Amino acid sequence: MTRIILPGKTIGIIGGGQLGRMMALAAKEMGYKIAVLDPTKNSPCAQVADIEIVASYDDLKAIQHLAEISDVVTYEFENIDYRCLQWLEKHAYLPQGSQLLSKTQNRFTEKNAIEKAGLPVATYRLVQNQEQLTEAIAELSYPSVLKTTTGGYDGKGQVVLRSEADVDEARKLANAAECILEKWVPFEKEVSVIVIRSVSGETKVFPVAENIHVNNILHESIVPARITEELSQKAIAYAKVLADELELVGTLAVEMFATADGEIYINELAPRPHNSGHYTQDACETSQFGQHIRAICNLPLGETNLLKPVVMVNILGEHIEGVLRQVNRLTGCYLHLYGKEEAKAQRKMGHVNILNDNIEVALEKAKSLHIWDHQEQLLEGKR
Amino acid sequence: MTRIILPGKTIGIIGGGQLGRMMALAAKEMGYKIAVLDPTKNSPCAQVADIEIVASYDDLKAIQHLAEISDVVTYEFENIDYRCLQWLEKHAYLPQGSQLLSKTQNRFTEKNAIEKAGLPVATYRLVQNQEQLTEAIAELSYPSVLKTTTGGYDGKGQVVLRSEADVDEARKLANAAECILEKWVPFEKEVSVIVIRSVSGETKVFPVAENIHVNNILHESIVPARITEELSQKAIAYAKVLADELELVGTLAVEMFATADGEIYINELAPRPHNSGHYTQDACETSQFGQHIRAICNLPLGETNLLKPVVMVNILGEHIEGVLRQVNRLTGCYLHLYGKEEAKAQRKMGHVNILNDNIEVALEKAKSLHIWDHQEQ
Ligand SMILES: Nc1ncnc2c1ncn2[C@@H]1O[C@H](COP(=O)(O)OP(=O)(O)O)[C@@H](O)[C@H]1O
Ligand SMILES: Nc1ncnc2c1ncn2[C@@H]1O[C@H](COP(=O)(O)OP(=O)(O)O)[C@@H](O)[C@H]1O
Ligand SMILES: Nc1cncn1[C@@H]1O[C@H](COP(=O)(O)O)[C@@H](O)[C@H]1O
Ligand SMILES: Nc1cncn1[C@@H]1O[C@H](COP(=O)(O)O)[C@@H](O)[C@H]1O
Ligand SMILES: [Mg+2]
Ligand SMILES: [Mg+2]
Repeated sequence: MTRIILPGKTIGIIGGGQLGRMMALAAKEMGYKIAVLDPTKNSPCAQVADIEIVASYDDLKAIQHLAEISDVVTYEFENIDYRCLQWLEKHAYLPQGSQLLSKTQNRFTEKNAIEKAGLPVATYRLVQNQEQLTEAIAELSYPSVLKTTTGGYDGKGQVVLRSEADVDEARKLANAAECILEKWVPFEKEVSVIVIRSVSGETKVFPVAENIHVNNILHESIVPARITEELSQKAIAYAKVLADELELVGTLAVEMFATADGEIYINELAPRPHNSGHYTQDACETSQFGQHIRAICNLPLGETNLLKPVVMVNILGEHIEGVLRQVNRLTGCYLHLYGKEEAKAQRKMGHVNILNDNIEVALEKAKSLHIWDHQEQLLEGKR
Repeated sequence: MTRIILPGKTIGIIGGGQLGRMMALAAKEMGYKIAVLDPTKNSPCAQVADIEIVASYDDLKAIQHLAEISDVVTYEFENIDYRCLQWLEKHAYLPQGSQLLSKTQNRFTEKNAIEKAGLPVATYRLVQNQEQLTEAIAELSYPSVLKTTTGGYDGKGQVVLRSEADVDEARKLANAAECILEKWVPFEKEVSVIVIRSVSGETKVFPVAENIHVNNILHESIVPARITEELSQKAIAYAKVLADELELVGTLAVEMFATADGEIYINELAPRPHNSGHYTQDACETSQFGQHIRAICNLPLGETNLLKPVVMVNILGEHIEGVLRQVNRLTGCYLHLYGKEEAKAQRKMGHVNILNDNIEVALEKAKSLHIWDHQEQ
């Protein structure tokens, strides 16, 4: 309510990946102490934490131990089960609560909640068996997209249905998992907005980012998004309605499709700092992580003004040697590396924020470094 | 020379105070590891370091152990025995070198480096005994200031001589330590410029800050400095010349006196990030701390554009209670606290950067919080 977590207190983080690490580094500038729970020793967050607890996420004893030594608890890992979430809510201080998190773990549930909040989404149907798939294909026609409702840390369970010739692969997906069938949205841009809401109801919204995915992994975020002033205003208003309606405490990332015609469809929500918000570390007055900490500790929120245009580029395992090799060429670039021990080809290892007065020059900078030639080549065929 | 210390390597820091802490936080965002040597456990910097070495600064064994685990070494306070820095220069990797520190560690030898580069200083005389003090006073007249050549602590530091009646206070200081007597500079404003130069010779300068001291402790830094454009250009030019002539690697803070006739006297040099540079964490494209790491590791330097006007306000021991009690009123304020355990009245505990499109609105916010009532005379 009016409850404040003062500097000097301990912030407990569930999950020790890069999101937890950047939260921690933000909290440390303000003099907070950090405890982290992660299943692997020497996690990115653990490298900046005062206290490390190595345990499984579903281990209630370990969760209780984190809670016991923390003045406030937050998470970067979303898939926390109901028994741990309830324990934390009632026996520790978890200002984000569990309601929003319970709405966002299932695609169908999420879409229902978005519509209940008064916002538009692609027309969708629940698919729990072959018969519901057949009906959904009838009602939505082609083209359409069948996705799993839960899990998939990459986007593994997705089948795009362009013709009757696609039905058989969709049936295979519907066999392995509860699914959702969505109308295919013709759109020009994928954009996202990070919205922040504090314990006391104060809200701030970041600018709209334009997001470029390659292999279903975020490649670039571009701010300002290359859209009309009217599309931006709409994306921002939608994000605000969601934060109000969902009674957000903490950070909410809202991912959207923007059509040439100026309509927005909400694609998905993440109740946490998000990859499409990393630009904020170097280009805005407050980062999504500093905002996250203020929101849960109930400090006044910072400003979210864009101070300079930016292009964020992800560094995957496949890019790390190229980055190190090209280090002398990183003028106008702000490098972030997460300290991950084991590199893997599509593992997120870091990101680089390219700040420039002109967005097209920053984009040209990423191309001229030649680190992401693979991504740039995959970006054709285009449309 | 073209040598590069890559992200992933370990940076060793001598000293575990707030400057080292903020270096470390900057370094970790790029994926560096951090070793720190400090005599007291759980120092501000150790709370963020991967490796902590608790030992004295003169403990050569521990210094050896610092070098061993580090791919590059830097320091975060000046009162290191320049002899320890000479061991690291020859047997480890200390791109900043020992010579720049030795020159700026002594107010007298510092004057000489400034004069060599051709810039104005207050006319000065070395004072080693009462006879020399008498001759210096006769030569330089009133008003004048007596300063110890070395040391940045203790209950002495300096004596301002307005008239003959201040002399007895000066005689006491003159007996305690080696001093210089300097002509009093009539200045409109104190300003500072932080200049950065990498191992490869790339040079960046930050915007000129106007600094306001109370009890000879920095209270506020104001950026942009409320000075004319020509004065700003001169400050910047003077800092570049200094970095050039001193063969600077790393960070250099240059403190200056801006006079009514538009002249600049160099007051003091610091071969490290400086309190008057903390504004850069929130108002510049790159902080003095990110620039420092980039300089010594030989990465390209970041840009130093002022992205928004700012007033940095110091948080001393006397203020910490007020800050924590007033946290709910810090809209538009960016708070930095260093993790120091013991508040002492005039100990630097943290700082707050107040960002606002209007410098006077930032300044007014500082007053309206009422935390610094002591300072606002
Ligand atoms: N209804 C739809 N219409 C058009 N394109 C879609 C639709 N659903 C998904 N996509 C495309 O597929 C990509 C992945 O879908 P998404 O729902 O974001 O799953 P994930 O969270 O696994 O990435 C999106 O970035 C978008 O390009
Ligand atoms: N020659 C001088 N003329 C006028 N004021 C001075 C002079 N020297 C120092 N001061 C004032 O006293 C303050 C402290 O002096 P300084 O030499 O910076 O000592 P310290 O390095 O211990 O702070 C300065 O910030 C300035 O305001
Ligand atoms: N991307 C994402 C979605 N939800 C969490 N993450 C971040 O990705 C890390 C997982 O990365 P890895 O699989 O490389 O350990 C998590 O800990 C968290 O920071
Ligand atoms: N202010 C200053 C001038 N030179 C170094 N410092 C910083 O102040 C710390 C010492 O402060 P304290 O004496 O409060 O511990 C040092 O380690 C360094 O970071
Ligand atoms: Mg997606
Ligand atoms: Mg000084």
